[PDB]
Amino acid sequence: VSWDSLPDELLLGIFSCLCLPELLKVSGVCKRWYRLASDESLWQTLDLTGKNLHPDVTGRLLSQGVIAFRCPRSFMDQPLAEHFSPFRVQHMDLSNSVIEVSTLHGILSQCSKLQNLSLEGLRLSDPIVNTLAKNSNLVRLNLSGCSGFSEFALQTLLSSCSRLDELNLSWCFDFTEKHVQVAVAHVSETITQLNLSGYRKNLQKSDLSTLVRRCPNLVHLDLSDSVMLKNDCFQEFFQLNYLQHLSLSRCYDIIPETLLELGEIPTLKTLQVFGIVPDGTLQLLKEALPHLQINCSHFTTIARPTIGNKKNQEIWGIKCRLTLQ
Amino acid sequence: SAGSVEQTPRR
Amino acid sequence: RFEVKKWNAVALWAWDIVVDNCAICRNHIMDLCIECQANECTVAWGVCNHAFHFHCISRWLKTRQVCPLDNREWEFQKYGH
Amino acid sequence: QIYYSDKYDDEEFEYRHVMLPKDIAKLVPKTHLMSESEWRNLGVQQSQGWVHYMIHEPEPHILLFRRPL
Amino acid sequence: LDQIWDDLRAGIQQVYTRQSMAKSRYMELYTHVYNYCTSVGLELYKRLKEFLKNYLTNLLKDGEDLMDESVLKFYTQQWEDYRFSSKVLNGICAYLNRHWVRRECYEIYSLALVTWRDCLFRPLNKQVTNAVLKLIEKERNGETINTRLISGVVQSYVELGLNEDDAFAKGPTLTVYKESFESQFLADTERFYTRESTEFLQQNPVTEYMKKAEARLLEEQRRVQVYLHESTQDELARKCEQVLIEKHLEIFHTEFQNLLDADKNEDLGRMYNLVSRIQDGLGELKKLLETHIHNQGLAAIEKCGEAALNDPKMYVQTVLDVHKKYNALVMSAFNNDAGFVAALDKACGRFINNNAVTKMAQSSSKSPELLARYCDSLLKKSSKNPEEAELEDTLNQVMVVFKYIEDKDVFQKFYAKMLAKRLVHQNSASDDAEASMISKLKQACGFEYTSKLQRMFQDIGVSKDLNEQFKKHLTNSEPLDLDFSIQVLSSGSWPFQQSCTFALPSELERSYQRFTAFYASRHSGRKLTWLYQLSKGELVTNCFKNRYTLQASTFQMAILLQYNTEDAYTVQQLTDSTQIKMDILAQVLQILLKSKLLVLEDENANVDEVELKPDTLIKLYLGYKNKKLRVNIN
Amino acid sequence: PSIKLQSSDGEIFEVDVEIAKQSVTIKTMLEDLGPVPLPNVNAAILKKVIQWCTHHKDDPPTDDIPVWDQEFLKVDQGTLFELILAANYLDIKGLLDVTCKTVANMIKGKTPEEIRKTFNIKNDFTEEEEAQVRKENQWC
Amino acid sequence: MQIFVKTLTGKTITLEVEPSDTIENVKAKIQDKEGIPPDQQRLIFAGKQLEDGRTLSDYNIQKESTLHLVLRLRG
Amino acid sequence: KCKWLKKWIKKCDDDSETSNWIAANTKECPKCHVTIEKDGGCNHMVCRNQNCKAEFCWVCLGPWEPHGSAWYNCNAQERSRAALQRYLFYCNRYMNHMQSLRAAHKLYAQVKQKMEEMQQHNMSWIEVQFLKKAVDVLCQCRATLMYTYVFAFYLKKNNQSIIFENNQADLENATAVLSGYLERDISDSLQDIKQKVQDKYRYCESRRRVLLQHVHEGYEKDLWEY
Ligand SMILES: [Zn+2]
Ligand SMILES: [Zn+2]
Ligand SMILES: [Zn+2]
Ligand SMILES: [Zn+2]
Ligand SMILES: [Zn+2]
Repeated sequence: VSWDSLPDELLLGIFSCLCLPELLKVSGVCKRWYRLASDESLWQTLDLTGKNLHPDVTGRLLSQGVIAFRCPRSFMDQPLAEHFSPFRVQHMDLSNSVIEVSTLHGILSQCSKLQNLSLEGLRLSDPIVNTLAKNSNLVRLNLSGCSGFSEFALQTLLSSCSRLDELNLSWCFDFTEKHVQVAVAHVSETITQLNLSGYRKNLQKSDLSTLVRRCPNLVHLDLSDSVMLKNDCFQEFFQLNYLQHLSLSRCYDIIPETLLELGEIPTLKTLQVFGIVPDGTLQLLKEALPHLQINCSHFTTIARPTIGNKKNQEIWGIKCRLTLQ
Repeated sequence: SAGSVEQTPRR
Repeated sequence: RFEVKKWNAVALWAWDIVVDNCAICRNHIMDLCIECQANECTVAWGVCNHAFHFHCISRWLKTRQVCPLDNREWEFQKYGH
Repeated sequence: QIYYSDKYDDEEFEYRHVMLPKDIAKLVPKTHLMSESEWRNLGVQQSQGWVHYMIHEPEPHILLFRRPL
Repeated sequence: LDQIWDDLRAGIQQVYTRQSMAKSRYMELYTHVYNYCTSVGLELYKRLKEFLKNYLTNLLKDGEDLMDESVLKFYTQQWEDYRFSSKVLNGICAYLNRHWVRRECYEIYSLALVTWRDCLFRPLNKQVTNAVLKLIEKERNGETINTRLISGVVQSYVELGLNEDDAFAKGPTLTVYKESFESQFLADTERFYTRESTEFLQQNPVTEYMKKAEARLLEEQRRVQVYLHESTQDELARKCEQVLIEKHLEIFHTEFQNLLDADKNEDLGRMYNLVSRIQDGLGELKKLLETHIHNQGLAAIEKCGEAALNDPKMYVQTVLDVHKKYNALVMSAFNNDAGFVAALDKACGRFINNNAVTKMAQSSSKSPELLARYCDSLLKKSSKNPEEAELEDTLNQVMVVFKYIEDKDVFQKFYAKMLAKRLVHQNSASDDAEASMISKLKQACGFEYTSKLQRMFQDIGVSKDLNEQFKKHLTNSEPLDLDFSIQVLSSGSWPFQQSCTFALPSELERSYQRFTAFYASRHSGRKLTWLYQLSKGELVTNCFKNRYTLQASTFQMAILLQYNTEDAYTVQQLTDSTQIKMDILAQVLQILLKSKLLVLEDENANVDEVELKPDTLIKLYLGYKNKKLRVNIN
Repeated sequence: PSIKLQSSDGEIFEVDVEIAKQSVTIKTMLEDLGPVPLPNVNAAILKKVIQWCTHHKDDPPTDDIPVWDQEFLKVDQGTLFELILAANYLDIKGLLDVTCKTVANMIKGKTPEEIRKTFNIKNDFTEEEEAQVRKENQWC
Repeated sequence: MQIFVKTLTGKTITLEVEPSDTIENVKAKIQDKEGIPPDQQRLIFAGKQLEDGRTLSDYNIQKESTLHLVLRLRG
Repeated sequence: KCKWLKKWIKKCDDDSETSNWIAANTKECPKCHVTIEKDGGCNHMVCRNQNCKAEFCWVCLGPWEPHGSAWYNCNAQERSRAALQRYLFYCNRYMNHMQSLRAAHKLYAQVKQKMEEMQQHNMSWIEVQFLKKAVDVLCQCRATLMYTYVFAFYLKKNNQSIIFENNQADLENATAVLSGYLERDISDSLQDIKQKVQDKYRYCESRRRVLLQHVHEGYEKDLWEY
C-alpha cells in the first residue's frame, strides 16, 4: 500500500509505458513527478507534425533531450525569446513547414550535432546558414527550395560541413551557374547523392564538368529539366563510372541515341529520363541495354524524411515513439 | 540540321 | 622348263595424268583438297586436257566460268571413280 | 479529366488548384510533397514556377500548387 | 545510511575467506543492499571500490618477492579464490548492476577485475612471467611440470584483458596476454632453439638433425594445446620454423646433393617436408635433382657404349630403366609434384636427344631411328611370341620414351618406311596391335601426323577386299596356270620408285592383261605402274630328275624362264631378253651363283669375286643334286 | 528437488525448485551456494506470487497482455501495490511487466486530484503554480 | 622531326611532336596555332580517317609526315 | 620484291589517295572555297566559318534558293571511289597484323601463366611445350600474311590472282580462329583443346608453306603481271 517508498527507477519504468496526453496530464502531481516527467529518456523521439504552437514550448521540449524530432508541414508562428544550450538533437526535418525567419534563426542558433537535416520550403538568411555552419558533422542534407540565402554564406556552409554524402538542392529559384560553382568548390567531394534538377537556364555544363572531375565517386545524380546541359555533358557523365541513379528528364536537346552511351557504363543501374525518349522506342532502349531501369523510379529518396506504404510514421528507420494518434 | 512545352494548358 | 607355278605382285594405283598439283589448292592430286585436308576429292576432267578436284573446281566454277590456266569456257570431260 | 480553375491567388504569389482523375491521382503520397520536377516526371503540365506546396487532407488526390510573380 | 554498512561489511568480509556462507545470511546481505538502494547509490560504489583496493594491497604486502615456484603457487591460488569470491559478490549486489550502473551515460564484477588489474601491474607482472618462462624451459628434461600452474596463469592473463568502457562487455580481449606474455615467450623460444641447433650440428650428422627437428616442431605444436591459448599456434609455428630451418638452408642443400648421390629414399622425404614447410625455398633442390638425374642417365647409357649402337633394345631398355627408377623416386620426393616432375622431364629430354650414341654418330637424328627400329624388332612376327598383356604395356613404354622426343619428322619417315616393308612382305605379327599402336600415336600427335600410315593400312584393307572378288570374276576366266595375287597401292603414301625396265616374259602376260582389264574397267581412270623389282614367286623347273622348286623374285623368274628352250645361253642373250641394268644383273647372278644350280665355265671357282664380261656362257647344271627343294634363293 | 521459503511473518510454503527458479535472485542463490527467510514479502502476498509462479511454470520464456492476469489481478488496491513491490524485490520479470502495464492502464482517464486520491499521495506545489504549469502544457 | 597539318588557308603548318602523343592533344595544338573550333574537325592521313583514340605511330605518323584537316559542318 | 615495298612504305600520306578522299566527300564553299565535308544527313547547312555568311546544303553546290523554297532542289567520283575502298581494306588489314604482332610480349606472358596453371592442373611440362610452339607458329603466320597482303596489292588482276586471294583469306581465317582458341580456352577440355590446337597450328604452318611455294612458282614461271 506504501507508494511513498517506490523509487525513481520504478516510477520511470511506469512512465515509459504511457501516451503523450496522459503523460503530460500526470506531470502535474508534485515536484517529484515533475522531475520524473522529464528524464532525458522519455523524450528520446517525438512527432508533432501539422501543429501551430508556442516557440518557447517547442524550445523547452527540445531542450529536454530529443535526439530525433519529426515535425514537417507545421507552424510555430511566434518569435523566440529564450536561448539555451546548443541543442543535442541530431535528426531535424522541416520539409515544407511554414515558419518565420526570426523563429527559424532563434531555433537554429543551437544546432550542434544535426546528423540528418531537412528544411524544404522555408526562407533562410546568410547568418542562419552560417550558424548552421557550426554543424560539421551533418550527413544527410535537404535544403531544397529555400529563399534569401546567398552564395558566399552558402559556400562557407559547405566548407564548414565535411560529411556531405546526401544533398537535395532542387528548385531553389536563386541557384545559378555561379551557385553550382561555389557548390562544387566547397562541398566535400565524398558526395554520392546530389539533386540539382529544374534549373533550365541556371546551370552550365562546365560546372558539371568541374563536379564530375572533382567527384568521380558520386552515384546518385539528378539534374532533370535542365536543357542547358549539352551533349558533352553526357561525356562527363561518361566520366563517372560509379553512377547508379541519373535523372535528366525534360531535356529537349538530348536524344535516345546519345543517352545509350550512358548505358555503356555497366555501373548505371536506373535512369530517370521522363520525356526525352517518347513512347515506343524506350522499349528499344531497354532491349539494347538489358540491365537498366529506364523511368521506373518516379522519385528520389535522397535525405527525404519518409517514403513508401503511405502510412510510414517512421523517419529514416528511426521510428518516433510519441505522437497524437 | 526546345520541346515538351511547360506552359499552362487550356481549361 | 615350265617353272611358272606361283606369282604375286604389287601395282601403284595413280591418276592417269601429267604432274598433279590441282593448281587451285596446290595439294597433290592424289592427296586431299582444302576441305578434304582440313577435316572426298575425286578428279573432274576438262575438255582441254586439264583436271582438278571436286571441292576446288566446284567453287571456282560457281564463281566464274573459265579454265584457270587458259582463257576458255569450262565443261566437264570425265568424272572420277 | 484534368480540371483546372481560375487564378485565385494570395497577396503576392499565385495559386491555381487542379483536379486529377483516378489513375494519375492514385499515386500522390500522404507522406510528403512532390517536387515540381517530380510531378513533371509524373506528367502533369502547367506553367513555370508551380511548386507543389501543400496537401489538404479532405481532398487527398486534389493538388494545389504555388507560383511566384 | 550507516546503520547497515558495518553489518554489510562484515558479510562481505565473510564471503571472502570462504567459510561456507549460509543462505539466510545471503538474504540478509541482499535485503540490506536492496533496502538501502530504494530510499542513487554512488557512495556504496565508492565504498566497494575503496574496500577492494584496501583488501588487495593488504594481500599484496604478503607474499611479495618469492622469486620462483611460489609466486605461481600464491598467484594462481589467490586468483581462483578471488575470482569465485568476486563472482558471488557480484551476485549479492546485482541491484546496482540493474538500475544505477545502467545509467552510465563500472559493473561490479568487472570492477573487481579492474581492481585486480592493479595487483597485475607489479613486479608480479615480471616475477610470475619470468618464472613461467624458466619453468617452461623444462622442455629438455624434468617433467614434473604440474601444468595446472601455467594453465591458471594463462587463464588469468587472458581474463585480465582489460574491459572497462572499451566499448561494452567484450570477454576474449587478449591484449595484456599479447603484450606481457607472448612476446617474451617467442623471444626466449628463438634464443633456446638458435642455441640448441648450432650446438647439435657440430657433433652429429644432419640425417639425425632432421629427425630431431621434426620431433621439436611436433612437440611445440603439441604443448600449445595444453598450456596456452589457441591464438598462438600459427605465430609460434612460424617462429620455430624460421629458427630450426630457413637459416640452415645452405647445409640442407649441400646435404641433399650427397643424399641424392646415394639412394636413401626415406630421409629425402623428411628433408622435403621440412623445406616444404617454409615458403618458396624448394627452388634449389629442383636444379640439383635435374642436374643429378641428367648426369646419371648420361653415364648410364655411357656404360653400354658402342656395343648398343647396333642393338636398339638394350639402348631403349637402359634409357627407360633410368626414367623408371627416378619416376619411382619422385613418386615420394614431392608427393606427385608439378615442378619436380618438370625437372625430371627436362633432364630426360636433354639426355635422350643428345648423348653418347648420338655423340659418336654425329647425327642428332640417330636416336629416333634406333627407337623406330626397336619398335620394328618388337612388332615383327618373331618366334619367341610376346603375349599381349606384355605387348601393349611395352607399347605404352615406347610411347613414353617417344613423347619425350621432339624430332617427330624423322621418326615418322622411319616408321613409315619400316611399316611399308613389313606390310609388303606380309610379315606382320598382329594387325590389331598395329591398329592400337597407330591409334595411340594419333591421339599423341593429332590426325595430320598419322595420315600416311592410316592410308598404308586402309589401302591394304582395300587390296584384301579386291583380290578375292577378282578371283570370283576369275571363276569364268580360267587363269592359265598360276596363283595370282596383287597389292594395289596409293601412289602418294607408299615410298617406292617406278621400275627397272623389265619385260614380263611370255607366261605371265595373260594374267597381267586380264587383271589390268578387270581393274581399269571396274574403275573410271587409273594408270597402274607395275613394278616387278619387289615381287616374289616360285619355280617348278621340271627339267630336273628331282622336281625341285625355288622361291625367287621376278628377276630370277625371267632369268630362268629364258631357260625354257635351251640350257646353255650366254650373258648378253639374257641381258637383251630381260633389259636388266648392269648392277642389278650383277647382284642377281651373284645370288644365283651362290647356289650351284647355275654354273659358269668352271665349276667350283671363286663364286663371289668373278666379274665376267657378257662374253661368258651361262649353263644349267644338268645333273643338279640339292640339299633340299623349296629354297628361298633371296 | 525441493526448497521451502520462510515468509516475513513466519509461515513456510513448500515450493518446487524449478518453480522458484524464475526469480533471478533465487536462481543466483541456487547457482552459487547450491528455511530461506524473505523479510520484505508479506505472507498472503507470497501466496499469490507463488500461485502465479505455479500457473506459469510452463512458460516458454497495452501490448495485449494475456487474459489470465485479468482474471488474476482482479483484486483490491493496496494488495496490487504490494504485489508490484514484491515482484520488483524478487525480480520476477513476467509479473513485474504485467503489473506495470496494469498500472499504466489504470492511470488513464482520471483527474489529477483523483490520481492523488487513489494513490493517497499528499499535495504540495499547489495553488501557486497550478495554472502556471497548466499554461506550460496548455495545448494538451 | 615535326608533324605538318594542312591549314584551311593552304600553307601546311608545322608543329612539335613526340611519337606517342594523343590525337585530342594534337587537336589542341592545331587549335592553338589557329583557333579553329576543336570539335568539328577530322584529320585525314594516308586516305584513312584519323580517329581520336590511338596514337600517331598506331596510325603510323612518323616525323616529317604531313596530314590534312577537313571540317565537320553541323547543319 | 623491295621496289614495290619501298613504293608502298614511301606513302607520306600516300601522296595520291588523300586526293581521292578529297574527291570522295569534300566540296568547296560557294563563298569561302575550302575543303569542306558534310556529315550527318540533315542536308540543310550554313557554312560555319568565322567570316562566312552564306548557307547552302551539300548537293546544291550553288544557289541557296531550293531548300526552304521550291526553286530547283539540286538539279571520276565513283570511278575513283572504289580505289579508296580497296586501299583502305588492304592497309587496314596490314595495320591489324602489325598491331597484333607488336603485342607478342603480353601474349608470351599470358600463355606462360596459362601453361603453369595447366601444369599444376595435373599435367607435365609438355603442355607448356606445345602452347609455346603454337604461339611461335601463329606469330610466324602473321609475319608472313602481312607481306602476302602487301604483295597482293601491287598487281594487275589476272586468272591466277583470284586463287591467291582465296588462299590468303582461308589462311587468315585459320589464324584468327587459332588466336581465338589460344586466348579463349585455358579453362576442363584440356585433351580436346590439345587436339584442336595441334591440328590447327599444323594446318596453318603447312598452308603458309603452300603460299610461299606458290609465290616463288609465280616468280619462276613469270606469270605475275603488275
Ligand atoms: Zn584441289
Ligand atoms: Zn576435297
Ligand atoms: Zn584448260
Ligand atoms: Zn563558306
Ligand atoms: Zn541542295
